[PDB]
Amino acid sequence: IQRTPKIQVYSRHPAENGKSNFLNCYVSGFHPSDIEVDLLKNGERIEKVEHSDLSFSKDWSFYLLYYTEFTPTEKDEYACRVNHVTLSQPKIVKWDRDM
Amino acid sequence: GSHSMRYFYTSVSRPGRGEPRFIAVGYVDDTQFVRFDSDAASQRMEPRAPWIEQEGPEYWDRNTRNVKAQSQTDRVDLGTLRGYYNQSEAGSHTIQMMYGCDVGSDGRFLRGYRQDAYDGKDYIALKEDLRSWTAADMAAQTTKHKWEAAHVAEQWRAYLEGTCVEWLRRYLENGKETLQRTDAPKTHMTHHAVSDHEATLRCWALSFYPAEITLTWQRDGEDQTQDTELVETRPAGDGTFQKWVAVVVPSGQEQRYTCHVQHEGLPKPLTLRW
Amino acid sequence: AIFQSSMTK
Repeated sequence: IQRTPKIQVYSRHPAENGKSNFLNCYVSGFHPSDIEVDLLKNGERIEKVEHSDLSFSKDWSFYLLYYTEFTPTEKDEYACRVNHVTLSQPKIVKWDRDM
Repeated sequence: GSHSMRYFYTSVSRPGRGEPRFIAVGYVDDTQFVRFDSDAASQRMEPRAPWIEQEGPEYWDRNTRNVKAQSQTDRVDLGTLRGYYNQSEAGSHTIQMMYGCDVGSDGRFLRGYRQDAYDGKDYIALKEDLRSWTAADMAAQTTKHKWEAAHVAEQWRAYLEGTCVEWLRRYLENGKETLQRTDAPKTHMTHHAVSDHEATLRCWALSFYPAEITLTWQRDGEDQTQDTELVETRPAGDGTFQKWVAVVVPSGQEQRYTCHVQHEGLPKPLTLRW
Repeated sequence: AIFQSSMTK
């Protein structure tokens, strides 16, 4: 079976320009586990990105946390790019500090 | 209150070249404490919580040999189940297993469980009495008979009611500074005008542990679900969790609405008002 | 600590 990923993009701490924080991309409810996830800064891929150990929910659907240290600003745009077999095209989800 | 120890395994065949990806994670309640990833350099069971690092080399040797042994079982089973289902060797397939035990507040056995899946669907599971198996289909039924002829369930029961509970008590004691501590949710509410007439109120729960939480909007004392949104609980990345719930309301009427937060870390539920 | 056996399916 195949399940399309849910995607949340969010900072570990309340976002404040000029203050170091962690940018999270939380992908879940997907299957199979094969998945490509990148964090983007103004369209470019961030290199030093970590992720958690693959795990899963009650319905066997997988979940992962991708994250990187970063410093919010006014002009810098951040996003999470997720590619999965269920997606006809890589999905790009822009970070929204209010969510 | 009650606690649990759980392990999650995932194996994924790779027909292009080489052997399956195997990943194991162990939790006590909502805290990950060990991991093994076949793609990792160590090829060891690795620590992921400070309180497990005190275990001696023996602990690490046993657990490492055993997860590796289990990864090899998964490799075999991937091949067998491909056969049971008459599938081509060109396809990648997945086996997952979650097992664990629960204890109560007094540290007494509460329940045990061990279920597995193939390609994201139930395959075989241990019944609640830990004596027999539930097979989801005729492939699993083939396994069930074989396992009942070998009394696999007995070893699982002996572990789930015995070994599993004992180590769970041990970890809970060694890591009591964190494992037996609740972090209540830190709450607050934000107000996003959508127009001159409507606004979205968002109720935040942050930095809480454990992950289980109830967030509800009330309007004049009664629960509301219309015009509400409720994101999945998510990891902050530091061991704690986050969640929020929101409602669209008519501007000026904000004070009618209350957010209600239930959590183990809260002796009495919280109610927030704008 | 993890479960020690691993009968095949």
